[PDB]
Amino acid sequence: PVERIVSRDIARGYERIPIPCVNAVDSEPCPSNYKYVSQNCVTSPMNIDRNITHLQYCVCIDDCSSSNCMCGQLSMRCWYDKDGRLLPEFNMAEPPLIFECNHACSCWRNCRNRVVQNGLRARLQLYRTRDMGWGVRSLQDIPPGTFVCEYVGELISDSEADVREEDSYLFDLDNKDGEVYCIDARFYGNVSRFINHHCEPNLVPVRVFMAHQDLRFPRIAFFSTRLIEAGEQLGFDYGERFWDIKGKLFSCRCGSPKCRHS
Amino acid sequence: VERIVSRDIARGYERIPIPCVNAVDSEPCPSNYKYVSQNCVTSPMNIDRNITHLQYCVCIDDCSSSNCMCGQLSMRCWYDKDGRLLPEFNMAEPPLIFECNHACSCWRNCRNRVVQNGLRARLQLYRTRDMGWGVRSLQDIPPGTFVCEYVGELISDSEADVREEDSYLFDLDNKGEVYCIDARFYGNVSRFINHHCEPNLVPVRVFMAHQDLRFPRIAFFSTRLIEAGEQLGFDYGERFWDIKGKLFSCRCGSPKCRHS
Ligand SMILES: *CCC(=O)Nc1nc(NC2CCN(C(C)C)CC2)c2cc(OC)c(OCCCN3CCCC3)cc2n1
Ligand SMILES: C=CC(=O)Nc1nc(NC2CCN(C(C)C)CC2)c2cc(OC)c(OCCCN3CCCC3)cc2n1
Ligand SMILES: [Zn+2]
Ligand SMILES: [Zn+2]
Ligand SMILES: [Zn+2]
Ligand SMILES: [Zn+2]
Ligand SMILES: [Zn+2]
Ligand SMILES: [Zn+2]
Ligand SMILES: [Zn+2]
Ligand SMILES: [Zn+2]
Repeated sequence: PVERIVSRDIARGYERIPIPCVNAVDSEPCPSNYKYVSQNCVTSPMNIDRNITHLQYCVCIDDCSSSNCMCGQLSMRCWYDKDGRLLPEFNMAEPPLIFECNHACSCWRNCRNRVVQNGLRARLQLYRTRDMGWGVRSLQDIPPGTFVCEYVGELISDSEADVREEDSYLFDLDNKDGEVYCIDARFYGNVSRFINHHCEPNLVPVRVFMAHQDLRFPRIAFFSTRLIEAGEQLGFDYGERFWDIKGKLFSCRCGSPKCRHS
Repeated sequence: VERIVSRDIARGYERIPIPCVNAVDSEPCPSNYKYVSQNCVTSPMNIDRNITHLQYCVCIDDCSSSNCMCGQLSMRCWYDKDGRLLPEFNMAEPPLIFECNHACSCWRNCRNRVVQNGLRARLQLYRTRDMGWGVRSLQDIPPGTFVCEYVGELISDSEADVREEDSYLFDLDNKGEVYCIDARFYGNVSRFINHHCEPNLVPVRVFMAHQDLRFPRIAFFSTRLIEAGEQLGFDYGERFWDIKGKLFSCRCGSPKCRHS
């Protein structure tokens, strides 16, 4: 049916590569019931601790590949290799918190411990499936352990989340505490909001701290669990809380043997 | 000979390196401050970052139309196709510049964005015989270019009264509750720009990602062609000289020096 380019860039140039939208299935236009934003935003205020003196920082004189780098130690160790990919020892079943370097450290902007703060770099594409509606695919091969994209959106309270109509776009940051917050990508979001569910996922979310270290508000970075080849769709485990509510209304269709919710 | 005491005082945090050189005495590159490329805070500030409180344009072109809402808030958009200020721009009393932001419909490359794209000109911190440290340009800079931003620590006027050094403060006023940029403890290369009574730089107040009028950002635009090798400088104003004029006199070397 030929692939028509319905959008040249859904980000309007706000990323370092364009994210085009294409449709070779049906009649839907490029989605527009939302505002694309490349970084997290807020409506009602959040008291994010942006005190520069409250930041923990390293004092390294190298490229922050030493074991002495404080930011690596906060991360148990620096999990990035020279190419920006996670080392094989990284346990993607129970990922650790990643503390990248910040503006209070002594290192240079090109130190090893900086990956997510460099933005989205893979060439991705929003496309229409016959299956689950919209999905996101990669246009060239992605090696294992590469940072792909961040789950960005509007930061709200768990209270403000309970009183909003649709929950299909929430992502939860720490319920294992007292006060909890989430990211609602319904009204504002990025390309991550179109990433579909998968029972054998090629992406895992990791909690990362960069410019601040308010542990109430981590940022969600998706890394590749294996090699993603050109044309492969992306996806991640939406978690059992998605399905303990929305398995009532429909089935999953990741369409692969080891499915757990079809 | 000219000693290079640092290849980049920003440690790669800017688009170009800002090296530091000394060809006078033997003092090393300054280190009693923390270099930061964007404003920072110590005590918290209630900067209104509600995305829905932003005013935005809905243009379908590159925001060179006269209909751009962000140009109207600025009286008009003062940027030409090259990102320079138009000749009509009044550098005696500059107006508030509202660039486009993440709430507008335009693309990231629209005409109405200059300061939000960062530093571009080749600058260099250098040791003078006379003024201590200064900033010079390594390239010709056409009139109306954005050169650098005055960045530092955002403080209240109350907090500024109780501080020891006041020679690094910048006033951001709406007069009421006023706020200031103190570049003493945190700041960028702007903290080293010397005063000049015939300045080749003027500060303009710009709003980009937030439009809280208590915190405008301060952008330095060239008032004329700045030739390769020339030293940067802006008018500190009378509030600085009514104070520090009692202790020393200006040594800018201008035949029209008003604080000699
Ligand atoms: C922020 C605290 C929190 O856990 N919020 C939350 N709630 C829901 N469910 C409903 C409950 C009541 N609803 C109405 C009655 C108002 C509103 C919300 C919720 C549901 C999910 O799945 C449907 C969900 O998901 C988890 C992550 C799934 N992927 C992550 C990225 C996109 C979706 C999260 C939910 N969070
Ligand atoms: C900005 C805080 C504020 O809110 N008001 C305030 N206060 C000052 N000094 C106080 C200090 C304390 N002192 C007693 C209480 C001892 C009382 C006065 C200021 C001093 C200034 O330089 C002398 C000044 O220069 C602005 C010109 C531009 N800059 C940029 C680069 C250098 C010059 C502005 C000042 N602004
Ligand atoms: Zn380090
Ligand atoms: Zn560090
Ligand atoms: Zn580092
Ligand atoms: Zn499935
Ligand atoms: Zn416009
Ligand atoms: Zn605009
Ligand atoms: Zn615009
Ligand atoms: Zn003078």
